[PDB]
Amino acid sequence: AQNPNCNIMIFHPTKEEFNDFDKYIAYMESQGAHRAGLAKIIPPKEWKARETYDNISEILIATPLQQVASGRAGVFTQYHKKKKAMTVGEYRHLANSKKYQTPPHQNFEDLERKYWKNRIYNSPIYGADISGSLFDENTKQWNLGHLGTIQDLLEKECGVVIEGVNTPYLYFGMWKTTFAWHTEDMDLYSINYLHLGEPKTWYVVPPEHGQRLERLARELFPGSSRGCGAFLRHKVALISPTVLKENGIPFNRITQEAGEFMVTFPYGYHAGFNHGFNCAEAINFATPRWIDYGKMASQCSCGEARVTFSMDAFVRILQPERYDLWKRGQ
Amino acid sequence: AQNPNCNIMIFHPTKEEFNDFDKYIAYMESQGAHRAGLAKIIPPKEWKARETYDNISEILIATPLQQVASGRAGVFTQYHKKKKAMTVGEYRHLANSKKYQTPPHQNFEDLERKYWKNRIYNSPIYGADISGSLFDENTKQWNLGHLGTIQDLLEKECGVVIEGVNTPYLYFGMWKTTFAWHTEDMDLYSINYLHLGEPKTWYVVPPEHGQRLERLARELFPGSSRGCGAFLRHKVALISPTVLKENGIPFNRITQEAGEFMVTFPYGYHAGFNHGFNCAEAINFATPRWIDYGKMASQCSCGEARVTFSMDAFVRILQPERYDLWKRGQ
Ligand SMILES: O=C(CCCc1ccccc1)Nc1cnccc1C(=O)O
Ligand SMILES: O=C(CCCc1ccccc1)Nc1cnccc1C(=O)O
Ligand SMILES: [Fe+2]
Ligand SMILES: [Fe+2]
Ligand SMILES: [Zn+2]
Ligand SMILES: [Zn+2]
Repeated sequence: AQNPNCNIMIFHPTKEEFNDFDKYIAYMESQGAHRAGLAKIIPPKEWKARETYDNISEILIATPLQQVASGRAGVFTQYHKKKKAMTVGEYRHLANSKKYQTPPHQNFEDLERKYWKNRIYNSPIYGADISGSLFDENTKQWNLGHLGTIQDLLEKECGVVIEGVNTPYLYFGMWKTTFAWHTEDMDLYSINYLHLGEPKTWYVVPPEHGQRLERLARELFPGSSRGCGAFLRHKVALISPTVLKENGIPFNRITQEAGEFMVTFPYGYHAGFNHGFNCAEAINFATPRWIDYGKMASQCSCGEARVTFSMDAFVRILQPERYDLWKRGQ
Repeated sequence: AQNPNCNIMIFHPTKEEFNDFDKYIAYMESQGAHRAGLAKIIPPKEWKARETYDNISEILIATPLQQVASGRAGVFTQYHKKKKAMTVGEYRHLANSKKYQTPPHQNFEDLERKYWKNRIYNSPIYGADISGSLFDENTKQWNLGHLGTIQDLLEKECGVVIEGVNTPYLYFGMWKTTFAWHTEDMDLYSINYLHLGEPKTWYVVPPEHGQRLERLARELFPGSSRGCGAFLRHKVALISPTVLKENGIPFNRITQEAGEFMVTFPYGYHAGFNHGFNCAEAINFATPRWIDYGKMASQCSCGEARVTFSMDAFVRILQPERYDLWKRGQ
């Protein structure tokens, strides 16, 4: 068994190795990368996502989300309050303002301490889930807008043609903007490229221990748990590394910097925060190894969790028994 | 299963919890601490090993050992060259001299980098394995000179009375002084208290993965491996964290500071280095759970490894089949 401690692995593909996405994901897994639930990939020195980021101020964030916290410092829920549209130029200026800017800090460790101590007392604004891409059309390797689709993977493995098209999303962040504990829709993989700006810190639980996190979550958020058997799908629940330690939940942490890829693996619970103004791009993907996770994925049928048009087909084909109840749920 | 990632756990016993050594070791293990191979224990704020360290300059280091390296930066062997006796006062002055002092550095991470890059190009002097204790006679808790003996544990578990008496050892360190990869004699536990001075960085492999380290060691030190089936017992072999990563060996690292205890668990391979002038005290101990490790411990019978008077009895009772060949070995 490779990577039995489930450590987060960091990869440095050569230009040649960076030419076949599926092959390299399979290679990473042959080294046990998936057992951590998250891997970092540093692209070849000669590679670039696009020429410059000089002309991105005019992107619209149609619905910025103010992330409002309830609970205690290390155990809280966050709800998203919709705000008026703003351009990325306006957003960046807001992120850099005295009210929202990254505070003085010694290092990543000091900033993490400040995040968990102080996060709940501020309400940062997140420009999340914006359909689009910042990869140059001519970028041929690891272009998140040119990956093979989940629908084609499911067709290749199961011999069934289905509707749907999955495309990338942009995320414009500032200090304290947060992603709550979750696995991907249908326990898919995700790939995240940090285009520019300040770092993003990640926490992850190994897939083999995901049910331990779920059990702790039910204990820590009893109301939410009664409401929905898969409430973590709502992406509202935060639990600090201190609280995870106290409860013996195995986990790992790593900081992603601009120019680096992170891949999350099937059923790898993850959460994190942004250090300051930044922009990331992400998309879900699948491999043959995902199919069995897709079949076993928990579903929110309470109506809260956002269902994409594409997920109908995944549930319909992989989870026919669950399909009706899930459908009437939302 | 507690601590399935085999993370090094840090404990903060209260004064009340610090009153029963065996009980607290058992508690730590009930939380899965042993799976890492190493745990840190921070004593209660009210506890002290002794009043001051003002009067320790007159301790004699009868045989200081100059640690001379051969091999490459990340894979080397060290031999111990005997030097003339010196007092701890003289040793401390040598450790603080321009030739031997800790170099300027940003943090522990920068110093670790410097250690592994530069260790082989210098020959620091180690005052190791000095029989004695710096615990005050009146220190009633976690006094390493007042622990129950291995001989009494073996008697309590196996009903056999044996000769021998195990006592503590002092270690006077300076920058770059090194302990090579090893498990304890008879795969016993050890406890190490850092009395004073600069830190000690530890690396450890989880006991469940010890044979992976051994296999890599045989590959990296082929000559030594041919010479002795348990050559790591010689305590001469160093392998850097970079090399361990490259070869997929699961391991963890932690830095011990003055006033802190480290416990190594049965068959937990460990290695490390001192940051600067310091003084540690250590002793081996046993629990009921050790007996089965004692029975399976590998032995050096090539004559190189130092056998204590006490180990005869352990091998004689726990490994009667191996006893003859081991005895003629040394
Ligand atoms: O889920 C999110 C943003 C939150 C989406 C959401 C949740 C609830 C309500 C509205 C929007 N973001 C990520 C997820 N997984 C990995 C990384 C991120 C990220 O923010 O870079
Ligand atoms: O083994 C040693 C010192 C080397 C003993 C030795 C080896 C070979 C030849 C002479 C002396 N030291 C430790 C072992 N295990 C944990 C910690 C230490 C330590 O130096 O604090
Ligand atoms: Fe995600
Ligand atoms: Fe040791
Ligand atoms: Zn729900
Ligand atoms: Zn030997």
